[PDB]
Amino acid sequence: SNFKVRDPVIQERLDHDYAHHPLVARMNTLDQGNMSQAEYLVQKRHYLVFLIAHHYYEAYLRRMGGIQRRDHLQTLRD
Amino acid sequence: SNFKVRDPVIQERLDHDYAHHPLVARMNTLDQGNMSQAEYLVQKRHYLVFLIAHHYYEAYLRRMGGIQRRDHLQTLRD
Amino acid sequence: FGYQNALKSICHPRMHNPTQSAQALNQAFPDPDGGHGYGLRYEQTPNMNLFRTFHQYYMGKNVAFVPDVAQKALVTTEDLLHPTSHRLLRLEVHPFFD
Amino acid sequence: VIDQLTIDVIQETAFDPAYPLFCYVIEAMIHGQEEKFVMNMPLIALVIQTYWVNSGKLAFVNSYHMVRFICTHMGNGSIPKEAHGHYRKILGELIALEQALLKLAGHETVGRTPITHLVSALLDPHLLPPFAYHDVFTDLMQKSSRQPIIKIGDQNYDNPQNRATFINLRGRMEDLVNNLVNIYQTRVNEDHDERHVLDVAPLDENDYNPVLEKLFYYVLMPVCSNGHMCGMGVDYQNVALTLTYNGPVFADVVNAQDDILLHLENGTLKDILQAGDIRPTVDMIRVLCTSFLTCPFVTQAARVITKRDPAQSFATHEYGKDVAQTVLVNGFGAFAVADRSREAAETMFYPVPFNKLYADPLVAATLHPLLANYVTRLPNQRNAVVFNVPSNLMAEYEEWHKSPVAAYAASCQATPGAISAMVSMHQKLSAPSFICQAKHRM
Amino acid sequence: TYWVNSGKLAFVNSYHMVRFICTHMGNGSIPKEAHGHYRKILGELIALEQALLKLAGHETVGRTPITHLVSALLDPHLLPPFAYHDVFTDLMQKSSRQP
Amino acid sequence: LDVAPLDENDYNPVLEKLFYYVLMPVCSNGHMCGMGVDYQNVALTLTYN
Amino acid sequence: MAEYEEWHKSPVAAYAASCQATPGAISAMVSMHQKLSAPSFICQAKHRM
Amino acid sequence: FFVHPCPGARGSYRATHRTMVGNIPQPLAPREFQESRGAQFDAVTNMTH
Repeated sequence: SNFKVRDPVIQERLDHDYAHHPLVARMNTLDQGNMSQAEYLVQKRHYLVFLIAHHYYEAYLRRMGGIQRRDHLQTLRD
Repeated sequence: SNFKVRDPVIQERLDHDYAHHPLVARMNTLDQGNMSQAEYLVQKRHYLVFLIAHHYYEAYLRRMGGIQRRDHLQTLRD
Repeated sequence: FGYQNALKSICHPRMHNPTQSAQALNQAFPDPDGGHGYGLRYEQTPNMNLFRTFHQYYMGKNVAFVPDVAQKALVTTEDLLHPTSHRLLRLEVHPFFD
Repeated sequence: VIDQLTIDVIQETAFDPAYPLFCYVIEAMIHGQEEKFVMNMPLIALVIQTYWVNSGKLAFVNSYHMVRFICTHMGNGSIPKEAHGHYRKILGELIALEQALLKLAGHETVGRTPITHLVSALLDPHLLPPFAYHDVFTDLMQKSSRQPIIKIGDQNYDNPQNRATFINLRGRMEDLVNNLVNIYQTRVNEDHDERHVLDVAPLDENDYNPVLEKLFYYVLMPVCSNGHMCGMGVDYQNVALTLTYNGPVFADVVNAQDDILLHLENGTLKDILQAGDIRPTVDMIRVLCTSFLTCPFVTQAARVITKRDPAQSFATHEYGKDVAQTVLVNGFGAFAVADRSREAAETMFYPVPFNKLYADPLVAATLHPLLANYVTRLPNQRNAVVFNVPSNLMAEYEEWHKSPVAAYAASCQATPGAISAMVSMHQKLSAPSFICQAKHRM
Repeated sequence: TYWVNSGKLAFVNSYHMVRFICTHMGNGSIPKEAHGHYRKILGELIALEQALLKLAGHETVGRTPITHLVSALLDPHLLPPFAYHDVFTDLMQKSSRQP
Repeated sequence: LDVAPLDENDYNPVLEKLFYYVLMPVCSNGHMCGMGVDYQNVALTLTYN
Repeated sequence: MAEYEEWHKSPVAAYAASCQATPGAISAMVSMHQKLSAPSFICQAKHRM
Repeated sequence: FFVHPCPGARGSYRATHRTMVGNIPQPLAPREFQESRGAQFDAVTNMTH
């Protein structure tokens, strides 16, 4: 611990508790390589962090697209 | 851009999104002339600005006409 | 001894013309350096486009010109009368004119 | 009447990092007109109230014609009463400064010209207020013994017989509805550069007040803002394109009061109205849409050139008997625009530097990035006194305010004793001025 | 929730948070008494550099001005102690003092 | 090293220098220290919630 | 950090730890960052500093 | 000034410029002087706090 910061205390194994989720299949797409089983679950957790962040940002750009004319002005007729 | 001000960022093509409007047929009454297709849609947009302003001002003079005697005093009988 | 007493000579038109003061200033200093012509005179152009009055002067503008009058207004009182500043007192002659 | 509790309202608006730009756009479309303010009268009540409740500051400080209409009109609770008590203090003292100036210069007249025109420069009518909306020019051509050249670009202007060929007279909006189709075709077909037609509303002699407009622009404003203002050029064709080509302005089925953020597009009217918190109704922008019909075309810079006073005829040049100004047609003065929504600011307005108090690099760098690139290139010109105005606009060895007037406003406190210092500053250094001060023991 | 619970205000660490609170909002999100103490910080820092650009003057030695050479709060070879943008290459293109 | 690109209308290094060297060692009376951040350890407490 | 090869050189840090956090102490830091050179002594002698 | 101990076994004296008025120590420019020198910065600029 003389070269890294202390690791946080968070409950493990988010995959076994919820999913039912498409991005957890995307976690399995990451290959193991030379890393051990203890080293694999750490970097598989970091890869889940990247997928949640890319998901919510792509959803955010759809959210800030703003309301459009033709779809809104047609519904005002009713 | 050394002789004009910067053009504003506004969503294009108001005709294709709403109308259903009589003054958009009045936009087509403006003739093209020597202007190109890129130059025509700019000056057709400016001519829509003139029609909306003349429309709402003629509607405004009807609004500030004030309430009249005979039409109002007849409805007070009921 | 007020100003109402001294009003009988201050109001004379020898206090108010610069011509004989431009004569005596010219005869001592025979040829001045006519450079740095900022702020002297207006020049009119047919352009009513207030961008090309605004862009063209500021477009590629480098080292900027500080005139004589804007020089004097920032100097303090005892800083001006010190003898290391000639060309401020050389053109300070009399109060009304500049 | 003005105490330091109400300069602190006026001063702190001039130093706002977030001054609302939307209210600044309303000002551009009244352009000094009386009845076009009555058109937008309930709109600016929603502006002033939602700017006084959000922050402790008031709006529409900059121009004289907006402040006069908020005092005379809107006497009810349409705007907050605590905010109304600061507007009545402005004009109620600015009349009182004009009563004191009439008391020094006595009842006597030299020839036909009274002494009051010849002692104080604030009462001298050949001084013009630096922004003009009504037709001050032909008023001054008519009643001046001193010969008033007016240079509009290339051409001069000497006879009031020729007031129809240089100055185009508008009218109020009710009568001009018949000619209004041909007026629009002069905004497109004509080349507004090198036109020398000067579009200015007509003037009435009863409601006109020349001296009160000088005391606002030359005395009260450069003290309270400490000399941070610039002249603003606008092109109104670009401005009303944004208000009218909006969606819900053009839609019918939308009711009376259906506040705008329901009905939007990604246009600049989001980011102008996002930054101000103002939620007006759609039918109220429709009244601002009607302002475009009589919008005067382009802000023009006219130059007034008047001969010096008869106590001051002596000089060296042949031009030394002759002293000029600059007067903006159709423009107005501006504080520091917010750093928020600078990108939406560049699409509407552009900076032009003026007389001496109105060439300020902190304000003009906000408005256009080329001057912001100029001042940060070399910081010598950051000062308000040192900053270089184009010679196509002015030479500062001519105008009635030389350089050390602008040095005084930049270094004052906001004390009410400094308001009365500017009035005592505009004594005219002439020989028949000295008769007045030495009589009163000044 | 930090101005209501205790009478103090947060995000005072860095300059960029304080500049973004004042300029971007101007709003009724932050309480009005709590937002007035943020504007008085940026009201003061502008008034300091209006003083520092009067005493240093206007004249120049050569190409380099004298405002870069009278006080160390205006010499750009002193840098702010936290850089988040490309401050380093901005210095090298406008410098004779070899960095 | 990673930095964002800077805009000539955006930066003004006098105000950043009148903040960290003038107003902060006075008002805090010099109780300030530079803090290093582990950024992948910050968002791991946020996204893995 | 090296103290000797630096702009801020410890007697600056001793002033800030013993201020009173007064608006006169804000101005006592701005006039404390004054270049102790020869062409600043021209500028302090004009204004009688 | 300081002592530079690097060559061989003996030292030699070197120097760094102080670059500011604040880098003069407290026995030679005390706390009440820097306060009354920055309050003279106030009365010349006439800045508004």
